[PDB]
Amino acid sequence: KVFERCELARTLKRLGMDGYRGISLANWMCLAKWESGYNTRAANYNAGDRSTDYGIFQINSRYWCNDGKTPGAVNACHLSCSALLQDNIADAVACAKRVVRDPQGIRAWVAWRNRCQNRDVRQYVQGCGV
Ligand code: NA
Repeated sequence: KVFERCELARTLKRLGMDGYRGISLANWMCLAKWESGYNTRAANYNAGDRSTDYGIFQINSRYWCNDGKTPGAVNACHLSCSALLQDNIADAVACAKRVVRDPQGIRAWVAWRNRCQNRDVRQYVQGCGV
């Protein structure tokens, strides 16, 4: 599923992401925007280390979900990576919350540092009623 901007913003707020571990909704929106373009079925293989990024938040198989083919991997979210490819983003959100519970927080995703950190992220939620 490819979410429309405001539709996703309202969905994320209802799922309790606004201010989770100090992360504003606009930051989560910026992250999903640059990671997948608000697309839940995106799965990108990383030829370099044999891991794959899954779903709307592009969560990595080496540490967060199990896909069985990633060497020396753990499954901190206790989910099959297939769960992160559903149109219903409840599981992806639960796992995203888990990721940020670690010391790095939102910085765990390099795309956030490149495209969201220290920028005006207001545009991602403007006019969405959240
Ligand atoms: Na894994």
